[PDB]
Amino acid sequence: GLGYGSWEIDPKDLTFLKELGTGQFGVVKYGKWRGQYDVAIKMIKEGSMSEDEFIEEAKVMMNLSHEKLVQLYGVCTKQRPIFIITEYMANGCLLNYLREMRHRFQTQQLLEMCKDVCEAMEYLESKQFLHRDLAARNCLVNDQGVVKVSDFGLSRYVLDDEYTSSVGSKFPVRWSPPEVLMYSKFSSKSDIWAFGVLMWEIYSLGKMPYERFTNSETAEHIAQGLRLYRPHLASEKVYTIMYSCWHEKADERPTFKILLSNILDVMDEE
Ligand SMILES: NC(=O)c1nnc2ccccc2c1N
Repeated sequence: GLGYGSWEIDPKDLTFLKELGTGQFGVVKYGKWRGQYDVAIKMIKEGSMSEDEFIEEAKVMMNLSHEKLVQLYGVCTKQRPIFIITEYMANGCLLNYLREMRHRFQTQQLLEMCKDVCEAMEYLESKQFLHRDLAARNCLVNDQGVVKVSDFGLSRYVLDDEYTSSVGSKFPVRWSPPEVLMYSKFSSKSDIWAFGVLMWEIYSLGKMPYERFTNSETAEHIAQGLRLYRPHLASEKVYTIMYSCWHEKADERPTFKILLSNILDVMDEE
């Protein structure tokens, strides 16, 4: 309506129901839009985000639509704090979900989670859109157990320098290829590397990558050509897939289309 662009949601249409959790931008709540439609409401902590830049990018993100990507519905702007309104994912963050041993996952379920993420990422790749911070902590799980990729591209708007410099205390060292660690070379192939680490997180039931090492030790390990090794729950074929994401030479790493084909092959074989 009148004072709202297509990317803008009227916060007055929101009913707040429950708190879901917190992230690096702050608190996330479950609510309803216009009394009926489930939404997640990300309340963006003051000073945490480059907001004008994010809002311009929201216009682009509005048009990214794929069943395995957490949908952006709009933004509540020109208020303090701003809200990001997204698809509601009732089972919360993938990392926490993996760590709950009650689920007693079959490896077929783990492979399906990898396929869900790979489909989202193949779509993003087809749009030349980098995630830039792919990891289990940035995947969500809905009430049907479907995994979807969340917060794609959002690291570009984070004002905390501890997160954004490869040297920073909060940079995702453990999800980064050598060329990112060494000279900040981001590309489709840094997303591919991260995807490999994510498969490792899934098959490891949410263990931290390089769990015995500091970030500094991890960077040394990786730069010296060494890698994560096979999670107990990963078959030889599944391990081959994740390991292919970690070629020292970025151009030798697969595309998400190729990874998707390889995952489907293993699903048919296993
Ligand atoms: N989109 C969602 O439904 C959602 N988004 N962000 C979260 C952060 C922490 C814990 C849970 C959630 C969550 N369920």
